[PDB]
Order: sequence, then structure tokens, then C-alpha cells
Amino acid sequence: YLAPLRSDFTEEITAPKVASASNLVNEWNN
Amino acid sequence: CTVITAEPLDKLERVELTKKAEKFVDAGFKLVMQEKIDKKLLGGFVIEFSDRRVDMSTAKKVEEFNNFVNKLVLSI
Amino acid sequence: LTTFTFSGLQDAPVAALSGSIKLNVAAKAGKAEVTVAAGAAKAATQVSAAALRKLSGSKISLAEVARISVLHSSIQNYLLSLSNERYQLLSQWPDFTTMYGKDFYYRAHPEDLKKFYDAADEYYKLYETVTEFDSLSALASQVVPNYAARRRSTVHPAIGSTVADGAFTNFLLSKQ
Amino acid sequence: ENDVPAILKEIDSLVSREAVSAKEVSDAAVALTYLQVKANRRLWGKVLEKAGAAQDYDAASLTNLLWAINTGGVEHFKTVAELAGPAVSLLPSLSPVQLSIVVEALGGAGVKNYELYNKASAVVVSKIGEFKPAEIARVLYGVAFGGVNDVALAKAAGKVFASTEVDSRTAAQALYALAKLGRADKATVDALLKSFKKGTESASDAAAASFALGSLSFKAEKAIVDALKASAGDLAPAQAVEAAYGLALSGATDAEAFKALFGVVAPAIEKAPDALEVSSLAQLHVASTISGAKLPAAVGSFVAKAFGLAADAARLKRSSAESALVADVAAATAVAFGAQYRPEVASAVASYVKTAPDGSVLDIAITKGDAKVLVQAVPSSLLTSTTPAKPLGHVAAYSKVREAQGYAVAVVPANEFEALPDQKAKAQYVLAAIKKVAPSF
Amino acid sequence: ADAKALDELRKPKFSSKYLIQHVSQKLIPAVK
Amino acid sequence: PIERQTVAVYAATKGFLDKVRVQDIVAAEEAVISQVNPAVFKILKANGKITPALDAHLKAELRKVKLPGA
Amino acid sequence: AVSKKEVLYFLSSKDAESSTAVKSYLKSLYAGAQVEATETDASELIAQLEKKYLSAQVVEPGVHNIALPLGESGSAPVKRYAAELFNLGAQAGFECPFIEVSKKFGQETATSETVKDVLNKTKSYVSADYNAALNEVLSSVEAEINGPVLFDGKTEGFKKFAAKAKAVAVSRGLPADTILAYCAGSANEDAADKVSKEFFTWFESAYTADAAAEVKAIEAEAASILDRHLAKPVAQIRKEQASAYASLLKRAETAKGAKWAEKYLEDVKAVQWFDASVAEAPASGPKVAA
Amino acid sequence: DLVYRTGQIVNVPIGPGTLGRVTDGLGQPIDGKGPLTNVRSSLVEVKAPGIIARQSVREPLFTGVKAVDALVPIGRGQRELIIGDRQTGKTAVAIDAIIHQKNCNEQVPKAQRVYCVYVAVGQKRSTVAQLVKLFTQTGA
Ligand SMILES: Nc1ncnc2c1ncn2[C@@H]1O[C@H](COP(=O)(O)OP(=O)(O)OP(=O)(O)O)[C@@H](O)[C@H]1O
Ligand SMILES: [Mg+2]
Repeated sequence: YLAPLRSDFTEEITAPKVASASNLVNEWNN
Repeated sequence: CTVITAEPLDKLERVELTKKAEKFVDAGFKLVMQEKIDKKLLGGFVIEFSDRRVDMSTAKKVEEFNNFVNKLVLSI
Repeated sequence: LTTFTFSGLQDAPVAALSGSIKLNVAAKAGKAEVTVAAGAAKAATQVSAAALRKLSGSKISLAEVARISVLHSSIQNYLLSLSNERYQLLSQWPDFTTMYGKDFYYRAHPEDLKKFYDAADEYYKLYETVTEFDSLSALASQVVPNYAARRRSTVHPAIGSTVADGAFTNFLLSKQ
Repeated sequence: ENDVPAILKEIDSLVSREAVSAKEVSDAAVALTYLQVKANRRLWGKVLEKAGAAQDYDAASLTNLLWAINTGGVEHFKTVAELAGPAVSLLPSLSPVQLSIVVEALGGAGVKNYELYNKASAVVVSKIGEFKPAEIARVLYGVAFGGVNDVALAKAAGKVFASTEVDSRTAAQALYALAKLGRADKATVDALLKSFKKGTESASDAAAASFALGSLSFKAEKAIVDALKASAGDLAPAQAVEAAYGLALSGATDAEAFKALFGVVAPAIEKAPDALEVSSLAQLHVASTISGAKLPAAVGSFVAKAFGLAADAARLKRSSAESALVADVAAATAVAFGAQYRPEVASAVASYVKTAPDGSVLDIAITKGDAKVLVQAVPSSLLTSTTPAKPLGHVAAYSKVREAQGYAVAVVPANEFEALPDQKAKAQYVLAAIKKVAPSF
Repeated sequence: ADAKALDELRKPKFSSKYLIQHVSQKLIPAVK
Repeated sequence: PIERQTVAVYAATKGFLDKVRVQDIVAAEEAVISQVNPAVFKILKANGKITPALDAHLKAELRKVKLPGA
Repeated sequence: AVSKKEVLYFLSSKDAESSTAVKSYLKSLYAGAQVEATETDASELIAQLEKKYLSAQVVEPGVHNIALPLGESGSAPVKRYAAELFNLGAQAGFECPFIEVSKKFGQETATSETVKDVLNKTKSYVSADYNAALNEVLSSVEAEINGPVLFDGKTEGFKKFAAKAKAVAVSRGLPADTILAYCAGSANEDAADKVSKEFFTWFESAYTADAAAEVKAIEAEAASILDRHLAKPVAQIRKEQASAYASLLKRAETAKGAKWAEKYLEDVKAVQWFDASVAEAPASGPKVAA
Repeated sequence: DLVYRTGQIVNVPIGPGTLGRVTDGLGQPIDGKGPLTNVRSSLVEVKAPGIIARQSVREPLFTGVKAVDALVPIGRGQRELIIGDRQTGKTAVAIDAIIHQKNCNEQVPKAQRVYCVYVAVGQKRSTVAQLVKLFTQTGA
């Protein structure tokens, strides 16, 4: 449940990188 | 010599600077000077001696500060 | 909340809106006869107009007791909410155990029966992992540290592209 | 048969079931304020847990809930700020008497919702006669404390407070809203100030008009001051501080009004010194100085450090257009005291940064033997929001505390200082302002 | 052991805050 | 690994892989590494020597092996 | 203990462990301890650096206290989430994000007098979708006079570039006249009131769309992480996670005496209290001191 | 043109952060995985360790090639030439020494594990990308 601790900053101001729709509702419907 | 600064000097900015710059000539030498301006420098100066330069400008003191703390947070 | 609050016994709720709890206030000019009735119990006191004003003097200031954090619990509640959408489509799986009898075993092609017994072993693989809800709390910790580093921005925690583009229009379309 | 703790368990089992609606969670909250249930925090937590879960919300149950959150003094920012979703969808559906309770409760909690207060002020100026004077003050308290500097409403409220005279509690909400907006309109403050010798019934609205006058620096009222001296037991220790701070800033010196107020806050700090904010411990030290009424020996020495703490904390978190102004004023203070070249002004303003006696750091602190002056830059956040633009009462707060430390505070405000064209004009503006305060320089 | 507090139970647990404090206690004394 | 090199070099230098066609010595030792005991490699790796308690015990375990042709 | 520049930064902070360090400091100052004189030292580059590492100790526990509005419908959970990050900015010493990123522009481009260099070292802070739509207009106006467009403002060679970049700013949706007429201002307080009410109508529709784009990326990451995990057998999952849990404990156990490692293993002990306190009464929850 | 001196003899980053990375001839990484973290710059021209800093080469380096480990065996600390004509298998002897160390490093204690460095001088870049593909697939 525990995470790696990170101490670093974000210097850019970017878009947050929306990941793609994983095919699992369409694989479990198959 | 050639001294490049950010904006043109005072008469006291001239006198405090030779006290910096005759410690860059290693004998009983006299510096003449040549005064140029560059606001790419953020204050301080660049002394150019045609065989060496010394950059006590704060525009490079920023970059020499940033790369010191961009190296040290990666060492911790 | 602020330091001074200016509500209480003026423009107040006079009556309840439900039936689960029965509220009756009786406002005079100075005090009020409230009568509350919830379940079998009843209570009726006298609230002064300057007794409700002292209520907002020391604030409650509720705060959430989380297992790890409020951020993590909101990601884990979303993964629990997403596991429910996948469990709902394992709810609509045909009962393959109605075809386990030997009158389906021996009428069927030997390769279409091995596919049927593999498709039944597959449902138990899918169903035993979608109900592994003790694994959602460690999947939420794979979302937290990359999110938390985007919030450690050197500009602002709440900065984004639409604001920082709108403030480039002010910076560029003014003089130098 | 009169069962108050046995009806708390019957309310607890109403909100601990699975599908509590809006009306059942409104009336559970309304019943917890009329019963005055500050001691049970978990029962207030179960109500606001179901108040976020409740999805349908008609006009009456939203305002009964938001009334109960505001009146009960319960704050949870996540729950209340998501109740602004029902509100902006029920906003044409709201009564004018109901819209005042929504915007007062959502504004008083600090909900940053610009779509709410824009539509809720455009309603209250489209139908300005439809709102009674208590409702135009509740909206004005909400839009002010929700971070909107809507002066279109503050004018339309000012025309109402001039046409009809209002209740004491109605005026003191309107004074508190104009104090945060920093308006100090003489035309409308004095129209609300006549409501305070008909007799006020709360001490919370005598203390809030006290705070709102001193923050705009008008002066004391002599019946607000004399309502506060009788009923300073009704006030919480964080509320009696803001009464005494607001009386000190307005120039009251009724020391028996200050013995009543400091009789609340002194045994509270003695019982738990961390009970108050360090912003409120500093507002005590301003009040324990300008009026001069002293405190216990363990308290007044303790709030003297917490003026030093709360002054560096606002200097560390300086607005960076205030950091531009201080380094501009300090450079003009170098040129005024004689420095025509840049190595002189660079090494003079590094000598102006002496430490205060309480542990703090002053930015432009000149010392000539015994006489010390202090130059104070007052940017724009400490100015009023109106066109004369005198500084707020908090700058006279900071001045009189430093003046009682061996300084002579010269105020340099940026509405006057930055209308000046060059550094020589700004040097004699500072030099006139220093010699107007201590002419030994 | 039971019934800790409220103000001790309000802490977010696996935040950094102490890597941030650690790399601030070995950078500011090193760059001064 | 070094223990399967020396076992295969043992099978050729102790005369266990004549009577075998010279074309399929490549396939003969693929049996020999796989058909002898997977526990006899662990002893040779841990000792580093083929001990007297093992050089007979492996050469008698290099007889219970099936080689191609034979 | 705290180094007295931390405790000045935790006064307006409102998380738990920063306020209990403040409250035990204010309890020491009630028992007559002297408030240490804060430093009028640490010149401008060091003051900017330790402010950056003191704001990030107010931001970092504060981000973990803000519930993401994942899978919610409406604008008010996203406006709550944005407003909690605004107040976290103000508690940590930041100004408004408009005032914070504009300071980042004018600091990064204090040396530049040409627009092609302004559009090049403000690259990290504007969209590449917007940095390109200004570089198309710039390299057409520099293909019109065949000289670099200057960052001067009074140059007419900039004036018809800024009139075309204003046409780009509407082509994104940004009200370029409204944003300019706010950060400039007006004389009367009534005509500047109507332009603040339509800047803040843009601004609230701006920062909601950055928060909602942040939520839609956490929603898409978590739905991608789950569907990769729902395709595993359960025996793989329990040992992938026990391997990752145990490797992360020994990274905190081999760390000798570091403050983060003691606080790490103190929070593992506090999670195990939470699981044990719930097991004692599950319809009640965890036991708080009341 | 102006050429400035850097004051430093030629150096490269050494340390454990170079493991797994493909660097160029001066240590700058060319695999496109960011900067070399956890690394330290040391000189490339060092005086070799002298007589009093050595000891006898006694422990074996197992190549995994049984023509080598039987006939021409290699100790740890020994330079061994692989000489031959073109396309005679000189890299294959060298690659199999690297791949075998991965198989041996999973079985030995932490003290005696062999960390390989492969310097590819003057080769194709395609030949090098085929080797880091093999070394990633094998786990080496
Ligand atoms: N032990 C082996 N068994 C079978 N085939 C091999 C063996 N060693 C090498 N080969 C094959 O022979 C070819 C030549 O091998 P390799 O590339 O190792 O030679 P090289 O000495 O590196 O030549 P060069 O560097 O001159 O190209 C390779 O294609 C490889 O597939
Ligand atoms: Mg080769």
C-alpha cells in the first residue's frame, strides 16, 4: 500500500498525458 | 582590456572595477580598459584580456548556481 | 468559516422537510420553542436568539481520518468504483455449470467440450481477481507518486496549461 | 420524556443508514443546531458525510442544510464547496430569502466559485427591491468572503442602506463585508453606524462592527464600545481578540471595555496557549498596546513574541510585488540619505535591514544614535479599494506597535510612491515622510 | 493503544515532506 | 555452466562416449547432461572437485543413460 | 525541532503535523523561551532556493489531504478540487497562478529583446499547441519584413505581429482583450468591475479545465492500471505486491537514522493501528480520542 | 573561432549508474534514457596498478564456452586476446562470456559477481543495437 518517496519538482507546465482506453470491457465481452 | 557590463557605468562603478581587475594582472601591470554593454548579462561584468576572460557577471553566477543545485539534489 | 457569523433564529428553518424527524419551532420575539421528534424520542428546549449566535463561536472543523491519506482513499475509492463496473459484467455471464452433465459431455465434440471447460476455468480466473479488493489499495499507490510530483510544481500547485497560456497572452501582447 | 441524548442516538441511526436523502440529512443538520451539539463531532461528521452523498436537492433542503452548517459553526471545506453544485443549478429556483442563506453560507466558508457569486449578484441587482435589507447584507457577506471584489453589488447595497435604515445585526454583517472588501465608504458606513444605539442583542455583531470599523479605521462608536463592555462573555477568545483589535485600531481608549475583552482571552491563553492562531495572538498584542490596557505577566510577554512571529511570516510570504516595492523604497531611502552611485545604494539597503527587538526583521530601519526611524511600504493589498485609496487600518496597527519599540514609522504608500516619475522625486518623497515623523534626520 | 487522537489521525501518511526536509537540510547548508 | 562442462568432458575422457557415432556426439551429450541426475551437478558445483565418492558414483550414473544409436 | 524558518512557514499552514509542530513551539514560547532572531542574510539566490524547499513542505502534505474528484459528475467537485489547490498555494506562499506564472515569464525572459527568443525560453510553460501557433505567425511576420520581430512594443513590426497573435489567442479560445484589460486596469472602479467579472469568468473556466484535465488523466491512468491488473491471475498479483511491499520496507529499514525513514516506519505502524482499530468495531470505524 | 579550455583532463562518469546504459566514447548516454544518475566523473587515463597492488590470479572466470574453460581457462584479473580473421566467432566468444556472467550472478553471493563492460569500437550502430537487444532479452 506504500509508495516510493520522491523529492523532485515539475519545471514544465504540460498537459497531463491521458492514457489510452484499455481493451478489457471489450475483451471480457468477447 | 575589454569590460562588458549590463548598463553603462558610474564613475564609482569604474573605480570599484579596476580594484577587481588589477588583481587579474599578476605583476606591476596597468590595465587600460574598454567599456561595452550587454543586458544579456544581469549585472556584474566580463573582463576580456584577448588571451583570457574572467566572468564575474551574475548572469553566469545564476547558471553556475543552478547547475550546482541541480547536481546536489541528484546526489541526495 | 469566518470569525463572526450572522445567522440564527432569523429566517431560520421553521419545520422539517422529511417525516423521519419532526421539527417544530415556535418563535417569539426573544426566544423560540423548538420541538424535535426523531424515532420514539422527543426533545423540546428554549433557544434564545443570542444562544444560536454563540454556537458559531468555537468551530467544529471536521477532518477526515483516513487509512493512508485523503488523496489515496479517493484513488482507491475510484478503483473500487471501477472494479464494480467490471464485476457487473461478470454478473451477466451465462451459467456454464448448467451444461456440466454427461448428456452434454457425450453429445458434444471432444474439442468443443475442452473449449467449454477452458471457458469455465477462465471465468474463475476473472472472477477471483476482480474480487481481490485487498489489491486495490496498492494499485492506488502506483497513481499517487506521479500525481504528487506534478503538484510539486515550481510555479504553483494549481497551475495548468489553459491558465499559463492565458497569462502568456497578457505577457506577450503587452509591451516587452 | 424530554430526551436530548436519546434523540441524538435516534438522529445517529437516521444518518447511519444507507440511502439518506437530502431532506433527511437537512433536517438532521437543522436538529443538531437547535439542540446545540458542538460536543459530538462524529455525529456532525456523519451528517456532512451524507450531505455530500445526497444527490437530489430542492431549494428548501439545500438552504436548511447550509443554514445549519453556518449557524452551527461546523466547517468542512470539501462538503460545503460541493454544495455549490446544487446551488448554481437551483439558483433561478431559489427564493430571494433563500438565496441570502446559500450565498452567506457558501461565502462564509470560503468557497471559490466565481460562477455562483456572479450569477447570485446579477440576480440581486436585477431584483434589488425584491430583497429585504437583511438579505442584501447576507449576499454582500458572501460575495466578499468568497473572494469576489464585486463593487457593483457594494454600491447597490449602499443605496439600500441609505434609503432604509437597517437592523443592528444587519448592519454589522454589512460592515464586516465592506471591511474585507476594504471600501471604507463614508456615505454608507455612517448610514449603517446609526443602527447601533437602538440596542444590539448579540455581542457577536457588536464585536464585528468593532472589527470592521478599526480595519477601515473610522473611529469607535461609544455604544458599540459600551455594548462590548457589558457582554464580553458572549464572545469566544478568537472573537474577543478581533473586538479589542478593532477597537484599538479605531482609536478607542475606554480601558474598561478592554478589561472586559481581555478578561476572556487571558484565561483562554493561560489554559491552552496554542488555542488561538498566531495571527490572532498578534492581533492581541496590537490591542494590548494601542489602548495600552495590559495583560497577565505570562500572556503579554507571550503575545509579544507572537507579534514577532506573525510579522516575519508575512514577510517570508511577501507578495513579490511588495518585495519590489520595499526594495524600491529602500533604494530611495538610500538616495535621500545621500548616495548617488549604485555601489552606495547597494551597500546602504543592506544596512537598512536591522533586526527588530522582538526577534523580527525590519526592512528599512535607519538608526542615528538613539533616534530610529522605520520606513514602511504599504503596497495595494493594504490600501482601500476605493479611489482616495488611503491605507487600511492594519498599517496603523503595525505602526503603533513599532512606535512603542523605539521607532518612528514613516508610511510610504504605493499609490503615491509609484505615480512619481524618477528616483530623485521618490527620494524627496521619502525624505519628506521621514522628516514629518522624526525631523532629526 | 486504542483511541489515538484526532490531530494525530489527520496526518497524511506517505507524503514526502521529510525527503523534502532532508534535501533541504543538505542543500542550504551546502550552498551557503 | 562449469559443472555440466566437466561432466560432459568426463563422459568423453572416461570412455563413455565411444561406441557412439561421431556425427551425433553433439546430440549424445545433450542426453548426457539431461539424463544424468540433476543432483549430481549440485555436488560438483559445491565441491568444485569430483571427489572419490563421486567419480565412481557419477561414472556409474553415466551408465544408466540412453545414448543415440549405441 | 524546527529550524524557525519552517515554523514561520507553518503558521498559515493547516495540515496536522505542521500545526502540531507549531502548537508545541507556541507552547514553548508560553514558557518564556526566546523567539530566535530570524536571519536577515542568505542573499537572493539562496532565499529563492530555500523558499522553494519550504513551500514544498507545505504543498506536499497538503496535496495528500485533497481528495481527487475522480469519477464525479459536475463542475463543483472539480471547482472544489481546484479551490483546495488555490488555498494550498496561498498557504505555502504562492500568489495567484496568474501572478505566479507571469512572474515565471518575465524572469525567464529578462535578457530577451527579440520575440523568437521570448517564444523559445518560455517554451516549458506554454502549450506546444500554443507555442507552435505563435511560431507560425512569427515566422510569417519575419518573412514579411525579413528582420527579427523585436520585443519592444513600440516597434510597428511587433504591433502587427501582436495583432495577429491576438487572432491566435481567440483561435485557442482565450479572450485576449479581456485578459489584457484586467492586468492593465482602468481608472474608474465601475468600468474595471465589469472587466474583472469577465476575467474571472474566463479564469474560473480556465482553472477548472486544468483541474478537470488532471482528473481525466488520473482516471485514465487508474483505469489503465486496473485493466492491466485484472488480467492477471490472483497468485501473480499477491506476490507481485508482496515483493513490492517488502522491497519498499527494506529501503526504509536500511536507511540508517534518516528522519524520513523513521517517519516511514512510524506510518506503517499507524496503518496497522488503523487495520486493528477497525477490526475491533467495524460498524464504528477507527477509535479516536473523544 | 574561440576555443576555451575546461581545465580538466578527459574524464567519464563511473559508478553503478552506468550499468544497463549504452554510452558513447566519452560516457554520454546514447540509449535515450536520460542522464546518468548515481555516477561520478573519473579520469580515463589512470596509471595502472603496480607490483605491490596486485595479487596472484587464482579464481576462475568461467566463459561458458567449453573449448575455452577446458583448454584455455581464464582467471580473474587476466587479459586474454581473442584473435582471428573476420567472421570467425570472436564476438560470440565475448558475448557468451557476458551472457554467462548473468547466469552465474544469480547463484553466487553478492561479493563475487562479475559486471561486464563491452566496448564496441568502430562497429556499426546496427551491430551495437543488435547486441543491446540480445543483452536485454537475455537479461545480461
Ligand atoms: N559458436 C558458434 N556456433 C554457431 N555459429 C556461430 C558461432 N559463433 C559464431 N557463429 C556465427 O558466425 C558468424 C560470425 O560470428 P561473429 O559475428 O561472432 O564473428 P566475429 O569474429 O565477431 O566477426 P566480425 O567482428 O569480423 O564481424 C555469426 O553470424 C554467428 O552467427
Ligand atoms: Mg565482431
